[PDB]
Amino acid sequence: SVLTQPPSVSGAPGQRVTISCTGSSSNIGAGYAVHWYQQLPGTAPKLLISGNSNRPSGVPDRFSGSKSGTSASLAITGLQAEDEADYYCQSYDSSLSGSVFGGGTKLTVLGQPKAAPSVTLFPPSSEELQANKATLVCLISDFYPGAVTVAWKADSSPVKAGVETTTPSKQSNNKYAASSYLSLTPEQWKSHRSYSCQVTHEGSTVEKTVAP
Amino acid sequence: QVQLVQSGAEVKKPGASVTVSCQVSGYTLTSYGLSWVRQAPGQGLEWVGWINTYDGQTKYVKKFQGRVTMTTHTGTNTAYMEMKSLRSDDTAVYYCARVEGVRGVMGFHYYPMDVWGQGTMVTVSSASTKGPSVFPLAPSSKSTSGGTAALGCLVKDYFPEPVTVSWNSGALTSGVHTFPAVLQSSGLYSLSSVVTVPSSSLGTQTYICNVNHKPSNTKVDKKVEP
Amino acid sequence: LDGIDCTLIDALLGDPHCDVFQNETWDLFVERSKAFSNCYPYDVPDYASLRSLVASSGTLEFITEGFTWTGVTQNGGSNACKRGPGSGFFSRLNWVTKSGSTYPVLNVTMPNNDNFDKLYIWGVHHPSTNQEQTSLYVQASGRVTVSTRRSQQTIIPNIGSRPWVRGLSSRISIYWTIVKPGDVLVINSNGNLIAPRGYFKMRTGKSSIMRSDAPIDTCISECITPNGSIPNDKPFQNVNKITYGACPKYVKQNTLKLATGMRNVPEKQTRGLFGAIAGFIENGWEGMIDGWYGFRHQNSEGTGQAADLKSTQAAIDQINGKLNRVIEKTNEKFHQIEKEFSEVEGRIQDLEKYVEDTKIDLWSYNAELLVALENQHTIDLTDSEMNKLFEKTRRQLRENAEDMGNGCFKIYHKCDNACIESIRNGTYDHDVYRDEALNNRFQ
Amino acid sequence: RRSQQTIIPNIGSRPWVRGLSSRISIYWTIVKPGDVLVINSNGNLIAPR
Amino acid sequence: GRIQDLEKYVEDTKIDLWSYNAELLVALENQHTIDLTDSEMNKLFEKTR
Ligand SMILES: *[C@@H]1O[C@H](CO)[C@@H](O[C@@H]2O[C@H](CO)[C@@H](O[C@@H]3O[C@H](CO[C@H]4O[C@H](CO[C@H]5O[C@H](CO)[C@@H](O)[C@H](O)[C@@H]5O)[C@@H](O)[C@H](O[C@H]5O[C@H](CO)[C@@H](O)[C@H](O)[C@@H]5O)[C@@H]4O)[C@@H](O)[C@H](O[C@H]4O[C@H](CO)[C@@H](O)[C@H](O)[C@@H]4O)[C@@H]3O)[C@H](O)[C@H]2NC(C)=O)[C@H](O)[C@H]1NC(C)=O
Ligand SMILES: *[C@@H]1O[C@H](CO)[C@@H](O[C@@H]2O[C@H](CO)[C@@H](O[C@@H]3O[C@H](CO[C@H]4O[C@H](CO)[C@@H](O)[C@H](O)[C@@H]4O)[C@@H](O)[C@H](O[C@H]4O[C@H](CO)[C@@H](O)[C@H](O)[C@@H]4O[C@H]4O[C@H](CO)[C@@H](O)[C@H](O)[C@@H]4O)[C@@H]3O)[C@H](O)[C@H]2NC(C)=O)[C@H](O)[C@H]1NC(C)=O
Ligand SMILES: *[C@@H]1O[C@H](CO)[C@@H](O)[C@H](O)[C@H]1NC(C)=O
Ligand SMILES: *[C@@H]1O[C@H](CO)[C@@H](O)[C@H](O)[C@H]1NC(C)=O
Repeated sequence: SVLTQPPSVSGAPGQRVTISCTGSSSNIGAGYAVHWYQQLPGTAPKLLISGNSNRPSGVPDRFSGSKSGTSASLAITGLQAEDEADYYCQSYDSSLSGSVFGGGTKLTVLGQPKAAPSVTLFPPSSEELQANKATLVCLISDFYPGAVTVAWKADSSPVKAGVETTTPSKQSNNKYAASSYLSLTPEQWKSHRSYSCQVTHEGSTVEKTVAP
Repeated sequence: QVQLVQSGAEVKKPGASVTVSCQVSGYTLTSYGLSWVRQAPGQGLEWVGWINTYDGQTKYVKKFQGRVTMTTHTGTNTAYMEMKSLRSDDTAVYYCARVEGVRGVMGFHYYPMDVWGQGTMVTVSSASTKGPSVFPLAPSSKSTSGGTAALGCLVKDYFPEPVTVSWNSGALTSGVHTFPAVLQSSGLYSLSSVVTVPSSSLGTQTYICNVNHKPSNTKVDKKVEP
Repeated sequence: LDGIDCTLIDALLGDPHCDVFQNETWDLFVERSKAFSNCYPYDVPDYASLRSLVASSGTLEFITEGFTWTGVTQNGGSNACKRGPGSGFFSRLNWVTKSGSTYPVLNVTMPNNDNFDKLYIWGVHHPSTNQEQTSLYVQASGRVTVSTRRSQQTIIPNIGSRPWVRGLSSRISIYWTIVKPGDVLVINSNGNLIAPRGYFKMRTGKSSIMRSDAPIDTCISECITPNGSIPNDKPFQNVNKITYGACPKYVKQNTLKLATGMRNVPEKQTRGLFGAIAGFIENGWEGMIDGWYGFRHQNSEGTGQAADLKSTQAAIDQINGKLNRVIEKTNEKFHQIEKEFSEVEGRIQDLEKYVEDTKIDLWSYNAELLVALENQHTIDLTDSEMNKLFEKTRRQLRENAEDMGNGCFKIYHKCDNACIESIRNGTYDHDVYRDEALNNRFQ
Repeated sequence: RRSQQTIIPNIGSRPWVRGLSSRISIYWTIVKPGDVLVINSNGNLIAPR
Repeated sequence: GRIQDLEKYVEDTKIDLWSYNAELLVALENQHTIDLTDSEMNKLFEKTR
């Protein structure tokens, strides 16, 4: 399926950031020409680097593409403000008789302190559970970079039912903030002693729990 | 200097069908290949189909085979993308970029996608306007975490966004932070607005979110207390 | 050579984006589809031909000559062909615009002292309007007259509006004139002339041009096709009709199986508990894995098997060498005929197609017929050997035994393992057991 | 937009046929998809319908 | 150019094809003659048996 790409990458201005992209044996031994596309914020994608470092016209040489073994990557030097955007390692496979795309990456130019997610998990209101339907409002705010993998789990298992998470948006200052809503029927809320909203950010995990 | 004109963003109910059109300027599409990629909102990108002008070759995703189909007006220098029996989820942004895989090659692989279009946005949904449900959210227990307490409201299952939440007609503008609504698998958004008021007044001053919805003309005020 | 987004012609003429190819040599100029031109609109009469000959030479080596045009401006340019920010024109070409208020009948000459054939590429301009004509060329009636000591060529400008291209309703007709050694070139134009800056050192080589967008990976492969190089280990191929270098004949059949091994009669009697060891006849011994032909003795000492390398070898030898003999390991071909077109040309085109097509059908037949002959012939060959080794034994054993028919010889006398071995090499003597055997037979 | 063709009338008496000492030269021009056709004659033209 | 190219191809193609026939044909004849003569010698031997 989707090529293996990092969730996010970030460095200081004027540094070298590497975006790792590994593939399957079908793509590996084939090493079919791998390319990378720079998708600026709210704008159609573009050819950043092609044919395994084949250079697109007009794109700064600070961008380089290497490939070896079961993976290839893109190096960026002298990272500038503009340089931050969404990157995707596009390639082509055979076992799937088609072309594969990269999960994605969020390059952000540091100059903004990393921040820890402020999680506030809310219990279902009285009139809400009244209509026989609860809703756990987990609000993740105050985190930078704005990258977060939210994992909602019952006490014994991961629940992907009613998993609606809104991608992070920038705050007035510059910190990112998003929300993850996971509703369920009353019988399920009473089922477990307590439900907890877990969120992953830069390797650290902040969490909050609420019981009936 | 090669431009790409894309059909005006369209919207149609699920089960119905739409067709994206792509125009080319400069290099004749005829001597260039083409493919389309869907861009679900903040969901990444996904290659869909591939055609080759002057080559009449076509390859589609195992996922949407049949549903989607390519077309090319070699005479007007424009390509077509047909999508029948659309699905609610499938809606997103669509693009069309050049491909080198032409003539003898046939295979797309070698070619690196070049010159992508501005993009057409299609929207699939069966939804109609809905009234927002306002439910109060107070601390399950005095938070006492760091400072004060966090109490708010929850408007769920409402269309179409967005509705302005005003705490006490605006008496409470301090601490309020309304988080971006989210599209439910059902098709109706939901947002939340929480405030940061002193935990020493959990019973001194009450809080009410004035959820006023213009689409549903539904003004619902709720009380938030532990 | 990868002409990328450039045609061998646009490279020759000297188009701004293809200037990088100037003074370029090559073995096989690959022309991509992504190709395109971005200079003053031109049309090359009998274009294909010119393109073909150029590819034959295998070099766009230009040799600027010191031409002297008197009483007339030089190095004309236009927006249509912009070399960088400022306008421009063709590289190996020169636009001759009127000087002051007059365009004197230009008349020059250029001898070919050199011992190699010279190729001068010129052209004529076709004004879109009369004012453009009378302005850019003074006298409203232009005229070009290139001529050599052998042939003569004269063109007349055709004023008139035509399809707008790159912002121009005018055109430029391309004409080439080869000048043999010792011979001399001459140009007598009244105007609308597009004199060249020199010539090209035409060469006679294996150089040719093939159309394809196929990737170019680093590797060695004698055969090249629009679908990418292919191994030339086989006699024929079904990849494409257009080839280059040492490639297999392009037959119609996408496959042809040639009998390399022996004809196989699979399955076995595998007779019971005690093995009859029955002769081949209607069965092959999947057990024997040390040769093609072997023997199986069923003496009092028990059973045993041994393959006769002699017989087996004879078969293999005949088999191996044959293939290469019948079909020639290889044959080279370089520049040929375009086996494809994109438009209709009537007569000429028709013929070309017929020729190539006729070739394939005729060739295919040979392949099909040949393979059938080989397989059919191989079987008899291998099957014969097995039959000889059987007769070689009949003559050897003599009277001592009898041919059961099942492909075995029922020896009529006690025969130990040594006794058997003596027969397989052929050393064995009949007299030894003659008396003994003779008795068990008739008694 | 691809090729160009220009012809010039040739005044002169020739073999009489069906009561005429004149002639008409036939010329065909194929126009590929997207491409466009153009006709710029001063006279003696025989435009098609 | 064009005209010439074709002419050469035609003739060349002819030879290559024709040659094959000659080569193939001779191989068949020699191979066939041997069996023929060798067979006779084998028959006269059986005619005696
Ligand atoms: C090496 O590379 C070559 C070239 O890239 C490649 O050749 C292509 O091979 C594929 C598959 O093998 C062909 O595709 C099939 O085409 C079927 C018929 O339509 C095509 O072919 C028409 C006639 O074929 C002949 O064309 C000329 C003679 O006219 C001759 O030189 C050829 O050798 C060939 O025998 C052709 O006329 C047509 O195109 C015309 O019309 C278009 C219209 O705009 C015009 O633009 C063209 O200029 C041209 O005039 C067309 O190209 C088709 O039926 C078949 O369909 C498959 O799929 C359907 C489902 O979609 C199934 O139902 C069906 O069973 C088939 O599986 C398929 O599309 C293709 O034609 C060859 N040529 C091309 C265009 O590249 C080799 O295969 C490569 N080598 C290998 C094997 O790897
Ligand atoms: C448009 O532009 C062209 C550019 O070429 C221009 O030139 C024409 O070129 C031709 C040849 O290329 C020129 O002809 C030459 O004319 C001279 C002069 O002839 C006079 O003088 C001789 C004696 O010197 C008299 O006999 C004669 O009656 C004339 O009065 C000739 O001498 C040239 O031929 C010989 O000399 C050459 C130069 O050395 C030798 O290379 C050549 O081999 C010739 O030798 C002769 O004698 C040999 C004796 O041993 C004999 O063995 C040889 O076989 C041979 O007979 C040469 O013919 C001429 O200037 C131009 N022709 C025209 C059109 O007039 C054009 O003039 C110009 N157009 C115009 C008019 O504007
Ligand atoms: C091309 O190269 C040759 C040497 O092989 C040289 O003599 C000639 O001047 C070159 N032409 C150009 C582009 O100047
Ligand atoms: C044949 O068999 C005999 C056994 O008596 C042995 O001595 C001899 O070496 C064998 N000859 C060959 C050619 O193997």
